[PDB]
Amino acid sequence: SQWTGKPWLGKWESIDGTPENWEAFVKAANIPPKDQALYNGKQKTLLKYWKEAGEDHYHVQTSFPGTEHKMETSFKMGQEGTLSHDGVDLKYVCTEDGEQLITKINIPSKNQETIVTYTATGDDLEQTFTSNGVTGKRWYKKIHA
Ligand SMILES: [Zn+2]
Ligand SMILES: [Zn+2]
Repeated sequence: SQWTGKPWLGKWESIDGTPENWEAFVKAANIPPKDQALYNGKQKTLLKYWKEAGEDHYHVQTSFPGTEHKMETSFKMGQEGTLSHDGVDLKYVCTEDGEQLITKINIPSKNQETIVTYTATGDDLEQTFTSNGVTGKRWYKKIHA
């Protein structure tokens, strides 16, 4: 059978600065100032994806060290999940295209969809996100912890 790589598995730290095309994305995707703040300034994002051997699901954890905006959940490929933040529901489905993780997101209350892709090779991860026709790109470095 096929050898498979999932290079997005691991822990990741956002590189210094704002995502590529951030200004345009903020405007088009109508990112509120409260959400903007988490990606502006010295604030880091930590992202962790993992799979334990004997389970049929993946785990994800995001944290913004210094703040209380954390997320921790599990998902199965192709199966819908729902998350909520400050009373706003987000529906998502994760899939794979070869080595790339794809997350399709819908926010019904805003009539807004986002697609996020995670493309990694070795110590580097590119997170591409598109919403309302505008694409931003954020880079992360692999970290041990
Ligand atoms: Zn588990
Ligand atoms: Zn929050």
